[PDB]
Amino acid sequence: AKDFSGAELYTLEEVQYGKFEARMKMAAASGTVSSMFLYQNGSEIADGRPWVEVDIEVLGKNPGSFQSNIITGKAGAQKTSEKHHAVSPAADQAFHTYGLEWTPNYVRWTVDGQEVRKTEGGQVSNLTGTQGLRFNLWSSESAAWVGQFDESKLPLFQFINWVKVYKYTPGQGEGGSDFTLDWTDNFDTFDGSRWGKGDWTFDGNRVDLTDKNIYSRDGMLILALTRKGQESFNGQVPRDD
Amino acid sequence: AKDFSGAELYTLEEVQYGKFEARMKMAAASGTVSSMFLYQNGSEIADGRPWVEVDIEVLGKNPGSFQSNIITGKAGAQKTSEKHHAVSPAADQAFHTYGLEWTPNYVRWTVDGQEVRKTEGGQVSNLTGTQGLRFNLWSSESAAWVGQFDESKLPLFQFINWVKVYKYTPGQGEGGSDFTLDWTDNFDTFDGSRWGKGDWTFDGNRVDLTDKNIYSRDGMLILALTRKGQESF
Ligand SMILES: OC[C@H]1O[C@@H](O[C@H]2[C@H](O)[C@@H](O)[C@H](O[C@@H]3[C@@H](O)[C@H](O)O[C@H](CO)[C@H]3O)O[C@@H]2CO)[C@H](O)[C@@H](O)[C@@H]1O
Ligand SMILES: OC[C@H]1O[C@@H](O[C@H]2[C@H](O)[C@@H](O)[C@H](O[C@@H]3[C@@H](O)[C@H](O)O[C@H](CO)[C@H]3O)O[C@@H]2CO)[C@H](O)[C@@H](O)[C@@H]1O
Ligand SMILES: [Ca+2]
Ligand SMILES: [Ca+2]
Repeated sequence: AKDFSGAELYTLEEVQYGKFEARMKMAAASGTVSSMFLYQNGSEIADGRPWVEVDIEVLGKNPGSFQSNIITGKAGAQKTSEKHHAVSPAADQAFHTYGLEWTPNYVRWTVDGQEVRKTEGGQVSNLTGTQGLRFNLWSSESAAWVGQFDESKLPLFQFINWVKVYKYTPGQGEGGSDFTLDWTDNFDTFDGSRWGKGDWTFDGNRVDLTDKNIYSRDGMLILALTRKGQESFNGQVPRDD
Repeated sequence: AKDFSGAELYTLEEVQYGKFEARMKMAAASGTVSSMFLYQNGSEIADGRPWVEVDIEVLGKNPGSFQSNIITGKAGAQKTSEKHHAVSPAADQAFHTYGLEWTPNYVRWTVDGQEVRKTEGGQVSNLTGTQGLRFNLWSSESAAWVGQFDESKLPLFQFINWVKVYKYTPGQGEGGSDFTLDWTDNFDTFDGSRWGKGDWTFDGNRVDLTDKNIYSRDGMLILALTRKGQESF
């Protein structure tokens, strides 16, 4: 119903705790949102249930950094902790390995193996239940947050070379770390037994998420942001050297 | 049911860190508490969770001063640091801009741009999680803290002209600070998608907080402390 088409990739199943990494190059342009996040499905329901989410979001107007966030509390009464972390090279000019770690005690954010943020206690204590690993591309109506939507830069693409999901195994990981490699997806194709393609929208989103904007090419999964009814990738997949 | 009615204004959302300012004129009478504070809702639950809160409280016994405080620890076993700072002219006699800065390193209180207190580390290292911005008007049953309640001075009103909330953006702040203005509310109207009205009470509070005592008139949010039944003006 809206004038633009975005996309959202998500694990069919959710999990309690773990380490999640994704090798990707973000899409950026004033007004857009390119992300990677853990999400407890149903959090948007306003029946009093809590909200559980952890984010990494590249705000289009500033590809030089990404926003970190944990969302607890509940629909209509959120509790947030937005922070900004520089990235070099910019999110849309190079591939970076973004990591997300979640345990009952902390949530950690890493870029190319380096920690950029670690929250202990507080909101982490309310990240109850399970969360699934998600990635979406869209545009926000809040111009103050992401900037005015620059429609002319479209179509835009977010490339994910691979994803690695780990289990929470405190102190038993390499070097006494807290995680163990569970499954890896090199995206040589789309795995419908593992991932799902979003086809919905939410308040504040200028676009409609569609399965038409998620596909693989040359070993990479691509999320596309295109004008409504202009969904295609005839371009070329960058190389992750 | 208490014999008096108070009021509390609070943001529906909570955040981690930031700057909070409020242009106000406080209520003051012996035994009353007129305030502005950061609060981690749920802190009052004695289930083991920690207590997180930063206060600014005008004790009715002395309107020419206000009490600062950081509450940590937990319900039934709090860690406090009550301190008192002079305010001129008295808080109930003029408008002052009260500021509250909360970062992971310190918490700073300001009156009209002037720093009246700054706490680094210590309790500040224990202000984990998020907090909402709140304001209330009530009366305490602790005589030594606020003084015997002087009913004859009712109704009392606390006026809030405007509120500004800033995000903690270290290094990329405005005006040479680590803060970026997020939102403002001149209170020309009451924004229910932003604020909530208290409708409870607690031990030591001789009043019941009610939506009946919160309203906006001529670009100003008003908090009233009146005897139960007479809530208006
Ligand atoms: O709206 C119906 C649809 O909702 C999906 O869940 C949405 C949810 O509604 C959104 O609020 C949420 O938005 C995230 C923000 O909370 C966060 O600040 O930023 C991230 C990154 O941009 C946002 O995605 O997104 C989820 C997922 O799209 C349900 O999954 C779906 O079943 C339901 O039909
Ligand atoms: O009692 C149920 C009700 O509690 C609200 O939280 C209260 C809490 O119970 C009070 O202890 C607290 O008191 C504050 C003092 O700790 C501080 O020294 O000074 C401030 C300002 O003078 C006091 O308000 O206040 C909070 C907020 O009213 C919960 O928010 C509510 O959900 C619950 O139903
Ligand atoms: Ca690949
Ligand atoms: Ca005003």
